[PDB]
Amino acid sequence: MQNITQSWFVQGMIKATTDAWLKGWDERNGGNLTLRLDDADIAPYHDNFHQQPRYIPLSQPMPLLANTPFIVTGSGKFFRNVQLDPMANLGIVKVDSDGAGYHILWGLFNEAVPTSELPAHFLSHCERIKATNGKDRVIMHCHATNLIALTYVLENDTAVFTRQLWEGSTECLVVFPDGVGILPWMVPGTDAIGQATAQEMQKHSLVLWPFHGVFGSGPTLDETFGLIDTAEKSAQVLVKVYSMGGMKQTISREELIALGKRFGVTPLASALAL
Amino acid sequence: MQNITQSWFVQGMIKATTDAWLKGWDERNGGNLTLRLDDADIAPYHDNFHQQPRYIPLSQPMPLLANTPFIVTGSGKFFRNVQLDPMANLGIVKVDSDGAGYHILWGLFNEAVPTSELPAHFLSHCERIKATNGKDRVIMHCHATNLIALTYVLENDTAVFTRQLWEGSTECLVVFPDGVGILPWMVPGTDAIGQATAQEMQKHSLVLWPFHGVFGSGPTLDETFGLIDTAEKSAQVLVKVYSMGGMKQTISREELIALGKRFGVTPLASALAL
Amino acid sequence: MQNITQSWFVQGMIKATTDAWLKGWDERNGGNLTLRLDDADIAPYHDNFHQQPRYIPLSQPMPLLANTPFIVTGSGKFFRNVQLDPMANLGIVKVDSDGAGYHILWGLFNEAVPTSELPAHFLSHCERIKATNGKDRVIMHCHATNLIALTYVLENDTAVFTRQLWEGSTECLVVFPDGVGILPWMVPGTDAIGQATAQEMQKHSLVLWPFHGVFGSGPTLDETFGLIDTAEKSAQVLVKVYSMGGMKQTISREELIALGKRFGVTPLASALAL
Amino acid sequence: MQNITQSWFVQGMIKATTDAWLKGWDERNGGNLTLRLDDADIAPYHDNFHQQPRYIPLSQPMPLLANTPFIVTGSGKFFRNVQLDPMANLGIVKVDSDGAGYHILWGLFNEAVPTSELPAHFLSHCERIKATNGKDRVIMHCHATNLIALTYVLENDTAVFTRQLWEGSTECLVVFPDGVGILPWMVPGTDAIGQATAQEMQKHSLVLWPFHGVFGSGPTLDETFGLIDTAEKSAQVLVKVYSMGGMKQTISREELIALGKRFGVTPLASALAL
Ligand SMILES: [Zn+2]
Ligand SMILES: [Zn+2]
Ligand SMILES: [Zn+2]
Ligand SMILES: [Zn+2]
Ligand SMILES: [Zn+2]
Ligand SMILES: [Zn+2]
Ligand SMILES: [Zn+2]
Ligand SMILES: [Zn+2]
Repeated sequence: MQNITQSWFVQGMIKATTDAWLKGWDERNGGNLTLRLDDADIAPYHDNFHQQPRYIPLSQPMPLLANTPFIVTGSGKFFRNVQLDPMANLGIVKVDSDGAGYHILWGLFNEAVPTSELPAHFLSHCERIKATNGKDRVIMHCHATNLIALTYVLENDTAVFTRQLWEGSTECLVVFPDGVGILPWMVPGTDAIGQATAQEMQKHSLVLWPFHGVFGSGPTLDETFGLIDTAEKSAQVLVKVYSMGGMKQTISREELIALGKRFGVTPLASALAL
Repeated sequence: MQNITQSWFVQGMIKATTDAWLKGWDERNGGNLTLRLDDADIAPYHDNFHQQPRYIPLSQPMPLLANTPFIVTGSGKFFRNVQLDPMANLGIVKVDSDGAGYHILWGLFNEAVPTSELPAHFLSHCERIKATNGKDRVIMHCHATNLIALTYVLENDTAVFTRQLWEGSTECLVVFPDGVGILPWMVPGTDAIGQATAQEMQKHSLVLWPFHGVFGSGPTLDETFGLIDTAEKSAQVLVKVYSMGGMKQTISREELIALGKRFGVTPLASALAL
Repeated sequence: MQNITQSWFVQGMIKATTDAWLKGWDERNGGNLTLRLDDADIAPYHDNFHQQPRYIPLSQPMPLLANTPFIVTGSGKFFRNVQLDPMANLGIVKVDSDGAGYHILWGLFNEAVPTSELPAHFLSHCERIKATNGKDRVIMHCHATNLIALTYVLENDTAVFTRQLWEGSTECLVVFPDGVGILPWMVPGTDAIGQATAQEMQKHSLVLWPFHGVFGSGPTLDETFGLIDTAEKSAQVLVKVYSMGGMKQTISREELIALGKRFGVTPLASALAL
Repeated sequence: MQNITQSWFVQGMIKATTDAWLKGWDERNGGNLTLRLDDADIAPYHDNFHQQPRYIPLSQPMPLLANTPFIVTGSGKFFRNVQLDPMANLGIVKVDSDGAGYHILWGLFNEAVPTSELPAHFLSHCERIKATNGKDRVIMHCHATNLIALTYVLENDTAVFTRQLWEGSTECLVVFPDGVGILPWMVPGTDAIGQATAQEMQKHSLVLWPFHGVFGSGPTLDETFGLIDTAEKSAQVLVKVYSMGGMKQTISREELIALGKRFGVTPLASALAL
């Protein structure tokens, strides 16, 4: 065999965590990533699996996720180190036959566990599966610097914040026509913040945690990463524009409207004011 | 043989896309690149060509481009991934004997197609060929962060924007004496925005799409890339200067004039106000 | 044997210095790093040791550090070059049997010596050992750009500066609940500045040298590095926020309080004003 | 033999140009570098030398430089590409027996020539040799972004600009106690701008070309590079500070004075106002 570390999904996680670390998004253990897998993905690797897979209960039943494997970043683990030791810093987990817990099948060496934002991840997986008829496979959280910065400065109103990000790069509307949901600041790594994130994931493929980070959902690691990067690129242009005293001109409502029409996209109504 | 992936032009595209990705210019699939090739370039590689080359019609006849091969980035494809799988993310295309379409000869695996900005590219190739007696070979579009930022802030007037970029780095005038044309915001990935870009490519080797990006034209990938990088470096100094409250001193008209005279360059008149 | 250069600690120092160089933190010889080792670490390597180990006296007796080996960056040496020649740029030192000096056992080729901030390092090691019952092993100093910038702008008051950094990224409080101590500007590379740093290391795992850099203490190179990076990431968001005219909203006192309670952390009282 | 490309000086030039390219300092062909060599350096490589060495006259006699070899960047050549093809992008030159010209002994393939700032380089070499009793070996010019930005904003007065850079990082004074000279803007790539640069090189190891770049002089490539990086790091902190509305506190005159006394350095008097 090839080792599981050489598999597309372990390699994908290395690539996405490293690229996010490279962006400045993932200081310390900041940020986390989980990718839903199929059985067919992990089964060719059954023989490189854990001494005996450890079971951890879920914070709450998740019957939709019954029998679902994921690969996931570990709690306390640094994005930077994933390329260096993926088996220490990643784990392959598989939720049990009625969504009450999971076995850690591979990785997370030395009694590591899945990310402390696992409630946010798994609950958002659940909603993204229903909301996209199962197409989304990734939930990604990173501390995207400019977006975080903007949360101290822009009205934390889903529609104004969406609209600013649409303006700040032409493509943004096309990439995220549903906009970006904003939560109130919440204590992170809780069931409550994961429920609230999962609820906005019903409506947006991006959700901001003010003064903390962003959560995105996508069909693949690249597309999820690129969703975020697009939101963050815009934030970065906006940071510069605001720091230079603000917009003198920008993309108008009609232009954003002609744009979503050409791209066959339905833009968040409430963000279409002026 | 060596594989085509080892050829100077596939390697050049890997180098230029990767370097642009590295700059922060090419979030997601943002940005695109096409390079005009000669027959002599691709012919030594005829035997590594496509199962059967797929034909796609052009949006409009382009008789100047009859029988011309290009290597081009694919629609939806990420600059970041080109180094990883050039054949998935690039394609070698060759316009047919009367400029009505092209066959995809190599790459663009899995039914990918050339960039959705192909009208902008090919039309601008057409004008750059006439305008430079065939010396330019590259059209490059990227989301150059500081230049985009400046479009929210500087008067979107070709001559004032040119002049600011000349000021923001001494060399700029020498590198782009013809200045940078500015389009009105337009819906991208359209025939109309490609015509309008191609029209300004008559007069400038750089063209700004406000709130979106820049288009440059050059004789080689490095020179085209470096054209852009020079415009963007200046924008970057200007962003900092404006963010610090503005210029207290700058390069004067006479100095810009003595400069274009020493370098044997004829600077855009309308940008020579004060 | 494997060479000592292949050992976890020489490799760790290469990794941490290089990563800091990569961050922009360590222009020229700026910044320095020392890591406390056990005998068991260096002993398997006794046979690759120095021609004859050179003795340098300590600036003052340090009996707690009797018989303790460290690996340390060299005076005048660049973080950038460590990956290139670790034995030229690092040294393994071992304090003597009553804390009056050390022998340079390995590295520091060509009569190099340990960092000129060695008083700061060793004295802070001494206090961090007592303050953490011997868990901290690292002292790291770098010129962390945004934190330095903030020292010209924020009230240099431990509690206001701590509080701003807590606000500037949610996790900060959890990572450094003890806050960051601020020294008056002091002449660096002196016994006085090392005593003063060591004294604040009694109370904080981070200490700012205004208009110069930060000192952090940690159990491991990654954790020490990540402590710093977290403080600096926040500073970086704050720089952007202030540059955009300041905070419109931020994390409130109660939220910071609910946060330190969920994470089982006791946040610096004096920073809990409003 | 080993090839000359593997020699310490070709490797040093690759390392310094690449690192500067990496910093953002050397867009396009911007920036240039020349390193004075000894005969003993190049002689072990005599047998890998040019088809027949081409002679180019000097713009003016330089008898001090008679029989002196240098390795130098080529005109129009990109710092980025040096690591890729050093022999295309670098050249080894040797001034003739009475300082009237040089033979290109190696590199600069395809009729490339030494940098168009060669008057600045060679004249500054001449002054740095006299001013340091022959210790300096490097002249380095790059478009250091923040320093360039500051030239639009700070009074272009040697003593105020020096003083700001001293403030903006503690170490700066120690690294460049002689300060940084400022020229009036001049047309670059001229004898006049090289004379004027060479004249300030009498007094400073750093010289600013406003709205263009910086020139530094050093004993080695690392030390010259690090001189610049230190000046630029400070500029970068200052850019942030000014962009946040300015300094509330900074390093005082007495502190800068105690600093230059501890480090055995004699700080530029005129920069010691307040
Ligand atoms: Zn987080
Ligand atoms: Zn975590
Ligand atoms: Zn675009
Ligand atoms: Zn595209
Ligand atoms: Zn320091
Ligand atoms: Zn040092
Ligand atoms: Zn220059
Ligand atoms: Zn040049």
